[PDB]
Amino acid sequence: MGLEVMVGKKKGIQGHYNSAYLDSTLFCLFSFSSVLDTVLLRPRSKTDVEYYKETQELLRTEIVNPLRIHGYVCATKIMKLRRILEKVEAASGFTSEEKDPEEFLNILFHHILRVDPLLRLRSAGQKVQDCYFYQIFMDKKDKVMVPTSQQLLEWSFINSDLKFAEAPSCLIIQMPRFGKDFKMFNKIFPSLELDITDLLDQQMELFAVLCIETSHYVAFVKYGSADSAWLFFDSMADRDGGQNGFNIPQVSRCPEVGEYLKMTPEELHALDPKNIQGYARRLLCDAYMCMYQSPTMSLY
Amino acid sequence: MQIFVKTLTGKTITLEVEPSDTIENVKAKIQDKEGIPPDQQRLIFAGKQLEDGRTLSDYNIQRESTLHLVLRLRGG
Amino acid sequence: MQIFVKTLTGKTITLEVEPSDTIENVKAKIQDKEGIPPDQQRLIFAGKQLEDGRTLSDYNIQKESTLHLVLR
Repeated sequence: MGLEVMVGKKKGIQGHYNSAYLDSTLFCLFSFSSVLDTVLLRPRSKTDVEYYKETQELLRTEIVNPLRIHGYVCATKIMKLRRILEKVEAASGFTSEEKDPEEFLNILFHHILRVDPLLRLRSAGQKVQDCYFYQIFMDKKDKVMVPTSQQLLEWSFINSDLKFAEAPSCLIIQMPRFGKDFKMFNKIFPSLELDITDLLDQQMELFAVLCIETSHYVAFVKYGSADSAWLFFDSMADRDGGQNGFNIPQVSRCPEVGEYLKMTPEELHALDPKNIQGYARRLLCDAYMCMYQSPTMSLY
Repeated sequence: MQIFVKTLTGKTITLEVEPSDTIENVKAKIQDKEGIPPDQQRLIFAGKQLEDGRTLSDYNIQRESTLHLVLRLRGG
Repeated sequence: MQIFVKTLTGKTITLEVEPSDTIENVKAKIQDKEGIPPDQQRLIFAGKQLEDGRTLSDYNIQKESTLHLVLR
């Protein structure tokens, strides 16, 4: 087992038929990280749903395993998962329709592998609230051109008075985006590490970013503590066959991402997207979800 | 009884509603003022995503409360 | 809705586009990736040459469709 396996064309989750909101998400959470592995392992309780075992089997052994071991997953297997998804919510259109990772994640986590909420948050010192991801919300004008996940998060935590009940193991943040037609910022500096000490009654590390310019999902993954340790994933990077055909996923190294995350925000603001080498453009411009975990890769 | 809904853009929109109303009933009203399918709408109160089945009284929303509105990002 | 554009050489190029977009809007994107004036570009779908005025929805192009590109 290793990394050389994971990289290249015909690697990662092969998408098919509006799958990217799923291929890319699954790739973020599982390809390299292990925050959520427990989910795949908790054995079957009485209390869980009828489908629970099957879901967990497909996920672990037909998806996550062969991802990590061979570096590839046929779309065949994704469609299965989709099917199950629909068995909860008939008229969801998980099998065909374009979806939001939030949608897909909620269904899966809450409804099938009922997973203890990843977050606990106390607004106004009032009752707690649980969820699986936080959406940044705030007011822009008085701010910078390119902020960081840190600032966003902080700023978002303020303006609706909130705080973490307890340290999360795994923190998924959605960028400030009003649909296809509205980014709040052209560029966002994803904080490599995240200090939440101020935001509970210490430290968290960035392990993947999920991107989308307007309508297609692709993913970046931190596989190492190293600056260069980044990969880019596109489930439908290429095709063979006509209308009758099949997609080919690809996974590519992109150290550049690292290099740019050593530059500053005011420095990246000055930069034109057409001058941002390699795949970095999409990370800095098309961030949808940033994903943090309690540190493992980090040294020191 | 009257509450505020804010988009990310900054725009506020006001609604005459009853504590009894459901979040679907509410997105119906939002849609009419802003032409956005409830499919896409994602309402938030106190940092919490609101389910379509529940009512406002249930999320302890009072008159003059402020909700945030956010869209989905369907892709694939 | 992401789609593929193939040159004769074999090279694939991918595009993030909307059904609403026009073929000019698209050749604009192609040009940027491959440095070819839309003057010269000739797009084809289902064996059919695509007019600059029409949109993708109109030619019944779905996501993950494959267009051919050729110079004129």
